[PDB]
Amino acid sequence: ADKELKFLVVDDFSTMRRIVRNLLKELGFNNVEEAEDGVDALNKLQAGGYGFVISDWNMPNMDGLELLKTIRADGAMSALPVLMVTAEAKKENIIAAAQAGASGYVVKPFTAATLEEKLNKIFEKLGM
Amino acid sequence: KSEALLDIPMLEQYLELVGPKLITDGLAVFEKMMPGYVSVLESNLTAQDKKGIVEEGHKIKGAAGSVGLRHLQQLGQQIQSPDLPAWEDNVGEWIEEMKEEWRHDVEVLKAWVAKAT
Repeated sequence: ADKELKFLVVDDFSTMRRIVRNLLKELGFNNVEEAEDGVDALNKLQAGGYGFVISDWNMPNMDGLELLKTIRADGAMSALPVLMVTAEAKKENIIAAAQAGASGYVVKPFTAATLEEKLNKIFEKLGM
Repeated sequence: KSEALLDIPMLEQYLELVGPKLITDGLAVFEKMMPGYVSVLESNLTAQDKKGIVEEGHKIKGAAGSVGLRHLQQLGQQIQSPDLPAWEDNVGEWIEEMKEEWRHDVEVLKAWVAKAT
């Protein structure tokens, strides 16, 4: 897609950010800002300009599922692509995400190969 | 993730012998003292008082440990250990992380205690 596309990596403080930020730099994307949780994220998102969200599921103040929900509700950014990247592989977690309108799901641990395919899949489907 | 946050082996023992009262009572004290602690931490960081940071870390590590909040205890373990390689570069993030999740951790603990009993 476009190289100037703005991403927001929502992850408290684990290895997810260093991994994802790096894999994104490799695919060509350099415009990447990070957040610690749903709250911080929503604030940063109000500034506008963002075109893609990548987030964990378990974070304090607001988990990934609530953030997902909050994003879909808000009309100004109801279509913003959101990709969940979490350890949670149960039946409840995946269905919740599908119902809420997740763009995609990636289970941890994952490999660079997968994350790149999950991104490139969503890029086609949406036409970025 | 509830296992990476709590010291389950310790808590299950507490429940068997004594009961939940001591944990909740102790957690009650922690919830009151904690806000003060992080504030003092934050201060010493900007002021760059090395001994300050280390000392307060030792206090939170103990405070958290006694009530079974494993990740906090661990996060305090690192802050009070300035001999660790690249302590200076990574210490600030461990503090911002302490400030970010302490309340959530407390919540996950109360929750587990209820369900447990």
